[PDB]
Amino acid sequence: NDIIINKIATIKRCIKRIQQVYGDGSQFKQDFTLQDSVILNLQRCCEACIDIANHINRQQQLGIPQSSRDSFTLLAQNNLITQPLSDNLKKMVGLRNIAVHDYQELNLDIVVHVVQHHLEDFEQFIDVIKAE
Amino acid sequence: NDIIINKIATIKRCIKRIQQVYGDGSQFKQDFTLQDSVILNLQRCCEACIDIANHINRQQQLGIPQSSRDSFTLLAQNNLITQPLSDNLKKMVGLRNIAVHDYQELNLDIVVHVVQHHLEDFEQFIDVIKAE
Amino acid sequence: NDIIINKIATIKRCIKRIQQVYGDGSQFKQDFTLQDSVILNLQRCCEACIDIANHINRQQQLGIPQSSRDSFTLLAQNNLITQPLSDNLKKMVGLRNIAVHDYQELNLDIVVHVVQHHLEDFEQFIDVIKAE
Amino acid sequence: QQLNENKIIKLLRDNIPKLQLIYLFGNSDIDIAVLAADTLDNIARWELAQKLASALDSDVDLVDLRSASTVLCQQVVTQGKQLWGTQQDDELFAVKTISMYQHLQAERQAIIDDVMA
Repeated sequence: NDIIINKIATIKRCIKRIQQVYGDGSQFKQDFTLQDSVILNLQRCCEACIDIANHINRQQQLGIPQSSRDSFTLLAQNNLITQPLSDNLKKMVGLRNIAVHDYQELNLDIVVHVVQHHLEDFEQFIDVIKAE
Repeated sequence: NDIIINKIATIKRCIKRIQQVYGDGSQFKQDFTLQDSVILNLQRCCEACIDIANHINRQQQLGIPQSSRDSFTLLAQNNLITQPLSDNLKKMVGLRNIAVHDYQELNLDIVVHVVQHHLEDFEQFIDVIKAE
Repeated sequence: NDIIINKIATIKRCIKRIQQVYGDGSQFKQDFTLQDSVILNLQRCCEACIDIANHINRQQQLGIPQSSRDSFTLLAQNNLITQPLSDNLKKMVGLRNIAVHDYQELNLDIVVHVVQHHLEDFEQFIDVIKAE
Repeated sequence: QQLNENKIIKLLRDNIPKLQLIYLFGNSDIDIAVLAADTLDNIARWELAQKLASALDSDVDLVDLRSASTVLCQQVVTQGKQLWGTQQDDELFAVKTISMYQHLQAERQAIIDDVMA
C-alpha cells in the first residue's frame, strides 16, 4: 500500500521539520516565523495521522468514523491502539483548529507544550501502524 | 561507502565507452550498432546515478521517491545538489524512461545533443557525490 | 489489437537486429559494441513482452502485477502461457537486469547462449499471444 | 452525478488544447486527472482547477498525467474512471504507467524496506 507509506513519510518529514525549526527553543518564543512554521507542520502531522486512521478504518472495515476523533476511537475499540494513545491523538485534533487563527497569546504556550511533549505520540502512531 | 565507489567507476567506464564509440559523430546517424551502444551506455549512466541518489536517500532518510526523477528532487531540496544539476539529471531520467519504456519515438537529435553537452552533468554529479 | 500489433512488430525488428548484429558470433566476445547492441535489443524484447503481459492482465481483469515477472506469473496462473515459457521469460528479465544494472558480473556466455537458444521464447510468446 | 461528469468533461475540453484523456478518481475535493499532447502550465493548471471547483461548488485537484509522479499515475490507472478519451490512449497510458511503476518498485525497494522497519 502506497498511501500509508507516503503518509508515514509525510509525518516523519513534518516531525523533522518541527524539531529542526524549533531547535532548542531559545529563539522560538521570540520569532513569529518559527512559530508559524511549527504550527503549520504540527497541523500537517495531525491531518496525516487522521488520514492514516481513516484509511485503516475503511480498509479493515472497522466502521464508519462519525468524526475525526471517532476515527481514532474506531482504532482503539478494536485494540489496534491503546486508549492513552487515542486520547493523545484526539488532543492533537484540537491543536489544528486552535492554531489556525491568530490568538498568539494563548496558543504559544500550548504550541510549546505540544512540541515538547507530544511528538512522541506521532512517532508512536507511526511505529504501531508500521507493524501492518 | 563502497556501493558509491562501484557506481562511480561504472559511470566513468560508461562515459569512456560513449566517448570511444561516438568518435566525431559522423557515422552515428548511419550505424545503428553505434547508436545502440551509445543509448545503452547512457541508460547505464542514468541507472547508476539513480542508484547513488537512492542509496544516499536511504542513508539519510530524506524520504521515499515517488518516481525515478524524484530520486534527484529529494536531493535538490536538501541542498546536496544544485537545482540546475538536479534538473539536468531529471532530463537524463526522462530520456532513460523514453528509451527503455518506449512510450514515445526516441529522438536521435536529443541523443546527439545529450552526448555532446550532458555527460558533463554526470561528471559533475560524480564530483559532488565523491566529497560526501 | 493495435497495441499488441505494434509491440509484436517491435519484438520482431529487435529479434532481427539481434540476429544480424550477432552474425556468426566470431567477434562477439571481442567487440564490446556488438555486446552492447545485443544487450539493448534483448532489453527491448523483454520490455515489449512485459508491456504485452501487463496489457493482457489489465484487459482480462486478472490483476495488476507488482513486478514484471508477476505479469508472466499471472499469465501462467490463468493458463494463457505455459509455466516453462513463463520461467524462460522471467529468466530473460533477470538477464536484462543483470546486464543493465550490473548487480552481478555479466557472463557473456549466457548472452551467447540466449542468442543461440532463447529467442525462440520471444517467438513462441508472440505466436501464443497472436492466437488470443 | 452524471450531470456533474458532463460539466467536468466540457470544462476541461474547452480549456485544454489537444486533450486526450480525462479520468475521474478518488464531500471534499473532486479528483480529476487529464492527459494532453502537452504538459499543462503549473499556474494555469491550478487556475483551471479553481475554475472547475467554482463551477462544481466543491474542491478540485487537477492532475497533469504528463508531469505527475509514477505513484499518482498508478493510482489513477488502478482506480480512476475514464470520463473522456479513446480506449487506445487509455490502454497505452495504462501499460506505460504499469511498466514504469514496476521498474520504480524495483528501484525504491530498499528505501521502503528501511523506512518501514
